[PDB]
Amino acid sequence: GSHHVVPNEVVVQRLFQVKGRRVVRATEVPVSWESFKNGDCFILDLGNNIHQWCGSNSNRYERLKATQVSKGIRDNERSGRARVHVSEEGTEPEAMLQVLGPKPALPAGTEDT
Ligand SMILES: [Ca+2]
Ligand SMILES: [Ca+2]
Ligand SMILES: [Cl-]
Ligand SMILES: [Cl-]
Repeated sequence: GSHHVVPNEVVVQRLFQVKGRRVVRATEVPVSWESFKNGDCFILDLGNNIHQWCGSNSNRYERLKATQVSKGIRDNERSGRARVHVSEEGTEPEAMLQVLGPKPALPAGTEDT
């Protein structure tokens, strides 16, 4: 047509919360800094790139599991064809700030149960 004014679709994005005391679960949550808590880990899946983030008060078990979830998306869902970027509070890649916007101060979240 003569005039193309409708925005194109952008790549699907997902965010997982990686949380637990010793039984650690990955739960899909809304893609927003409001999902983030400094007590847990988060996996921001941007398709060809996956951002693995752990908070300063995340526990060992969560950090281990975050590695498994990112690798698992890459390997089981992307056929190995994706880049994992590991970051932490305050070291987030620009690509993650582009998606989530400027980073606010983050709360601790709920104790793991
Ligand atoms: Ca936690
Ligand atoms: Ca705790
Ligand atoms: Cl056209
Ligand atoms: Cl990177």
